[PDB]
Amino acid sequence: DVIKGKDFEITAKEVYDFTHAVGNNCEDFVSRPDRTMLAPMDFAIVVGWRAIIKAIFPNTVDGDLLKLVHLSNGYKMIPGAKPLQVGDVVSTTAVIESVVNQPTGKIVDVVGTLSRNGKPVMEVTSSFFYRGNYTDFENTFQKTVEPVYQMHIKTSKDIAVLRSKEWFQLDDEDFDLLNKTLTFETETEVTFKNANIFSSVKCFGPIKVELPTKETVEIGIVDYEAGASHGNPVVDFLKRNGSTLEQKVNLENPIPIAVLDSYTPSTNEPYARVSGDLNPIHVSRHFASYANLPGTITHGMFSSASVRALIENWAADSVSSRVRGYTCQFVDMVLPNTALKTSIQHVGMINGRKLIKFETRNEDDVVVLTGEAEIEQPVTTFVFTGQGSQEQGMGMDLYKTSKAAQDVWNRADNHFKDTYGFSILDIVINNPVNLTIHFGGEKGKRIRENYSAMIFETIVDGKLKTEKIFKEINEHSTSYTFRSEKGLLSATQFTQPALTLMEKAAFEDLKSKGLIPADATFAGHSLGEYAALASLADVMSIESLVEVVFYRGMTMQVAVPRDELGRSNYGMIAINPGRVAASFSQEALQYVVERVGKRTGWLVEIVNYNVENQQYVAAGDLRALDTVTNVLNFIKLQKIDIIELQKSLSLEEVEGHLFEIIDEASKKSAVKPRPLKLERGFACIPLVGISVPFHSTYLMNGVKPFKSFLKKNIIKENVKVARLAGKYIPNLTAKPFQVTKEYFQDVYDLTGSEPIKEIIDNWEKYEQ
Amino acid sequence: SILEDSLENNEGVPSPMLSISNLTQEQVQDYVNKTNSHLPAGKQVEISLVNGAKNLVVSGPPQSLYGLNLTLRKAKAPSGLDQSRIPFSERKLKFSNRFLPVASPFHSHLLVPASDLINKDLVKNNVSFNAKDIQIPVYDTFDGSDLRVLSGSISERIVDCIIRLPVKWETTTQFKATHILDFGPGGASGLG
Amino acid sequence: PGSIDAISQVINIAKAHPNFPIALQWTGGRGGGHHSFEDAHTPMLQMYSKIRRHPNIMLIFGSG
Amino acid sequence: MKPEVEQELAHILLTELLAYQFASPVRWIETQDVFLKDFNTERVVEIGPSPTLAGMAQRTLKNKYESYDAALSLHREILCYSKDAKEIYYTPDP
Repeated sequence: DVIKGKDFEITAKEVYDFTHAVGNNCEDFVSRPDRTMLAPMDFAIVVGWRAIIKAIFPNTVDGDLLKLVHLSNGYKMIPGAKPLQVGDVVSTTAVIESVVNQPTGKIVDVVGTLSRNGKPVMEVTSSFFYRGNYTDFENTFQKTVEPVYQMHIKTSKDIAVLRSKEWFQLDDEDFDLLNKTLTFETETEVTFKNANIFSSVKCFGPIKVELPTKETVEIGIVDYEAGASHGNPVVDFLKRNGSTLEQKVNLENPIPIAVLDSYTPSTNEPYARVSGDLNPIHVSRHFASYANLPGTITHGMFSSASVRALIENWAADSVSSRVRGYTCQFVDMVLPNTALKTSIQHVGMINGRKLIKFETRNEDDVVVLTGEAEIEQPVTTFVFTGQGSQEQGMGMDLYKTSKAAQDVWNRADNHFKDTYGFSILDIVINNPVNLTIHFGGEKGKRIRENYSAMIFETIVDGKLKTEKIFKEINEHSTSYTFRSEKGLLSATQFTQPALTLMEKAAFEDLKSKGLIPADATFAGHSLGEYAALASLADVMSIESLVEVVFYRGMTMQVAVPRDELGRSNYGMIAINPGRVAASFSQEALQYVVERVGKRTGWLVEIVNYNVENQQYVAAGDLRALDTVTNVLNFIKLQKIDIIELQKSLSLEEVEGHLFEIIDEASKKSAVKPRPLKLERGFACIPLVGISVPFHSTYLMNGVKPFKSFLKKNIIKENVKVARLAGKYIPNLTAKPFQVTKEYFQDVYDLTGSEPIKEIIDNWEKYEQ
Repeated sequence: SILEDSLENNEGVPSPMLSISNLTQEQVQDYVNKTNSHLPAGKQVEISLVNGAKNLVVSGPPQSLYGLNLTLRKAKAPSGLDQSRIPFSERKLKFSNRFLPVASPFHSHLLVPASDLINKDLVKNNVSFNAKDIQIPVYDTFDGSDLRVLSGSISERIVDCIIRLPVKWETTTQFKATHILDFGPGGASGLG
Repeated sequence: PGSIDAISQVINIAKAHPNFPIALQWTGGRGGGHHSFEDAHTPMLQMYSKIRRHPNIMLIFGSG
Repeated sequence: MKPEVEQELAHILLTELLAYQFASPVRWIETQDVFLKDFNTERVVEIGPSPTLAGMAQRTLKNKYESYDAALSLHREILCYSKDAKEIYYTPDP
């Protein structure tokens, strides 16, 4: 039966007493002006002690309490739960998990669950030992949480064998197990009746299938039950016929953190008073002596909180918040006034937390304590790179070493081969000058239709001007050919997949080594925002990604009128307001570009706002770019402080003042040949390559064909809100994703979209 | 982490009282005003001792004093820079700064709370100082004045003079004399 | 002397023979001909006390 | 708000942001300021071929966070997957 504890308000002073009892001088627990006092995760034991200890008392668990022994105790914080505070009221619930008779004695495993305001806050684990010879078997039982077993249903007999077992029980028997991956999250509940023979064996858990998103969905149940068993058949099966997913991942080499000197208290009364452990063994010599102990043993719990403090200080840099898991094995006993070198290393990772192992030895060099702790990484933010820096062979090394990498690339490379007839791995591995697709046999023709259905839609005044992206591919084409004098790896339709892929692969290796923090925030730069969304939120399959990203590139290549030699009427310029003048601000570059915009009736807009007062990028009409680049050159050699002329003169005054400067430079570029060649400036650099004015208002007509393409590839069911909310920084908005009336409006304001406008307008769709 | 860094940068072991040498009182107060800009009331640092000309002592929480320490670390210059071939005016500030040996933030807002409590305690024991009884001038730490010419409690003054108010050491050593005798702690490292 | 270290050198030549007159002609950076990157007041303001504990040093300000 | 409802909404918001990102400009300066100052990131990690967005966030720190960082005693660490493998994977030399 569950043991209910008592409600417990954490007084400011109960904390003072406890911290000082175990010797934890962390500032998070000391009353400071303009901060609420925090309570040590150690304090959980003070709250739950009575609920927990009660568990070893019943008559069915007959033990000699004077020979009782503490084996271990740990605290686990349930994710999302903030630490204990001075204000909090805490309900405690102690369930006794496993009570088993062993050769040497009786073992009782207890579990506490400290809840606060309805929600559970942290779990406390204690296991105690009554030494002796027990036959109590009728009052013995064991629950264990089996590891997750992964199983790769590859063949047809595989699926047959699984259907053969009566415990394999899925919802729709018609489910196509062929070629899926199953996981088995199992709990096995056992009751003993004899020395080795089980009385009963239950084994239950959900069966799940991997999605393309790599999410896992419930498919059915494991449901086993047996009396007079001898072993667990289900687990044995899964052991031999599967692999065991362990969530811990070692580092390459343990990394030493520190070796610290500790000391046990002069008397034990101080700890006993704060903790409620009035066990005479620790305080009264005649009881200690009656139980045949070396003396008045120090509270094993003290050493727990004492050592923990060391881990807290040196491993978490005294950020109480960071330690979310700690556990402790009481190897041997310690007398008061013993010295304790305890050492701490960084051993591995788990789910973004640092796995930390420690070992405490005494003066006689005997191990007394050993446990581990999980500690949060520093606030992490991931930024995903956009185009421009792609190199041949990029991230191909990682393809050779990491399994995560191979799966990402290979899934993609396959999709590309089978639907467009090229290998993205090849393009990346050896930058090919040219590349022809061949629309060969029945599969050749399948491929070419996927080329033939490439559409670029263009909503122009209500009208939808759609064109084939691949003009030439038709029912009589035998092949198409992509071209590039340099190498196709630097042609965006391939560049984008290559980048997205390299990144998504690299991130999934990091994820596999358990290195990704849970609450990490992420953002991507133009292209990288798809890689970012894919990597952290699994918003789309690996194939859906390379697809979207590949079309995004074909789309860009076609949205601009082109020459015979396929030349562009547009381009991008990378500006540095710093180089023009130390005076030349951001409002100054904005102002200047907006005037040369309105004046010449051409097209210039600021496209990239990258680094304040340092890195900007403008796109648009090549002629307008040649004006701004020259207008700028002038203002520099002229030393024109526009912040100063704005004070001394009027709006219309300085307006006209540069309207004149503009008009003398604008004449010069209009009179230049067909596709003007942008040249360098004092603060202007031409972005060689770019030909589309993207991230301007220019691409406003090519939105709604892509807005359908995206909707056909980013399914509702793969958008898990919490993965994005507060962590995802878009590019349109520069503010963290929130699904609020507030946010929705800002988007409309920056874009004007029907789907949005209705939603803002009738937000009270609240109730289902 | 802080202790680590503060150590490999030849500064002290972070404490509640930092001492900055070869900076104007104005200069020092400038950097502190900057540092304090970014902190909440309860974490702010102030000048505690104006021990002398370009010798000062800032005081507050150790961590926020460490922050001041960083903002300073960039403004200074390597001691053996040899700016002997640089024209005087054009040279860079060379100056010393180190944490002092003390467990508490004396002469700071951190202690104001204990002011009234100490006095209430001083009364509950025999202690008080009547100006009648003091036989020779006892120069006020802030005023430079005599403590005898005092409307209120002399006890209460020297309490608030140690706990909350700065020490304008040169102005409190206004007097003229042939000889000063140092009975205070620390041989030649001491106040004398 | 023209440097703070240079002055300190002279002070040492001074202890050398305490009974011998040494004219420490402290020049500045604002003098004629040969030069110095040194200020005319700082060095003197800074060395004065030590210069003055040697009776054989005849302190002479020059330059400007 | 109902969970399924939140999804449905949050979904279309996400797709909107991505569609129109095409036209609107890239507010990276504002973005960097969100995670640099609002979040106070100590480990900003760049996942890309070379360290471009990194030196971007580095300049930004010198240009604006000069003082903020100092006072608030926050050590920031800027890492590129490209060049800073050791520091990301926690695998050093001796």
